Amino acid sequence: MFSRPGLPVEYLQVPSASMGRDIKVQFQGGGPHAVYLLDGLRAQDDYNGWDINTPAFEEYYQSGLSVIMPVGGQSSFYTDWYQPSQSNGQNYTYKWETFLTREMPAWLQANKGVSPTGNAAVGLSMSGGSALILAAYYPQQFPYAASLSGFLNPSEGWWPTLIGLAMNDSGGYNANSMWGPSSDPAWKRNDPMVQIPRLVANNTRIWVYCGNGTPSDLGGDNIPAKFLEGLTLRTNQTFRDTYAADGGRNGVFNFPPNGTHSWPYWNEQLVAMKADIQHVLNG
Ligand SMILES: CCCCCCCCS[C@@H]1O[C@H](CO)[C@@H](O)[C@H](O)[C@H]1O
Ligand SMILES: CCCCCCCCS[C@@H]1O[C@H](CO)[C@@H](O)[C@H](O)[C@H]1O
Repeated sequence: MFSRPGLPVEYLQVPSASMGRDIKVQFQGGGPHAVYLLDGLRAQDDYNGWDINTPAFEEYYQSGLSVIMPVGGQSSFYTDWYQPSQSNGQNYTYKWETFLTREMPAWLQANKGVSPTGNAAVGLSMSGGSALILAAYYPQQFPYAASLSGFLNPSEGWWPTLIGLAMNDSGGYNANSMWGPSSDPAWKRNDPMVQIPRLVANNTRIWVYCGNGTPSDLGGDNIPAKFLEGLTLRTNQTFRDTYAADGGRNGVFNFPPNGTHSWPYWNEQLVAMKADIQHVLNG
């Protein structure tokens, strides 16, 4: 969308006792509360997708909010896996939920003064659901969560199968090593749709977005991007319906007649939610 720098962006090495390795984290200070920008399915080990494809850091510079971009975790869904991925030779078990909710916040608090509470989890595609799940089980840390083109009903119908195929295509990861067979309780535990009651109880402020598959001049005009957005939109519409039916009253639902499963649109939403996050996290 556009690079950015001249800005105070740091590259940190945060030890993960649970994963037995150091996790690289891109960071821009600016306030005690932060926006956790989670990556997509094809998360790389060099830079977080938001920095690679958008002016995210530049857009939140001097916003009164710090920006945290963890790096890595391809096809991890930012969850704690049952075991190492039985397929691509992963020699350790992904424990990203533990990292994001315990190890990383403790590190940032001790060394930089970033508050472990009152933050926002923002995810897209793969991590859209993850952000909502984090808010569902860790309300103190995440009173705010945004899901951009997320897959909000992972345990339903063919989603477990499709997620498995996508994970295999992205680094050869195995969904079975993550949450087990589709019949395993882990699938429902991490299903935003199923956890709506928790988001209601917590009074989580949620920002849910999803395009309809029709590209605009912003780009992302390709079959995969168009089909994926159109498909998951159905899940997002049902999430919205269920949220309301369950008593939900603190959400923003953006379902415009455009947008594909691509970065330009996720960046547009990141900008649009800035004021919303500022007012919710900084009163
Ligand atoms: C059942 C859910 C299947 C999801 C499959 C999504 C395939 C890629 S999507 C999306 O493509 C971008 C490049 O276009 C990447 O940068 C993002 O990381 C990635 O998330
Ligand atoms: C060409 C026909 C393509 C049909 C694609 C269906 C994809 C199913 S998604 C599924 O759709 C339901 C519709 O009711 C929602 O309730 C669910 O939450 C959502 O996950």
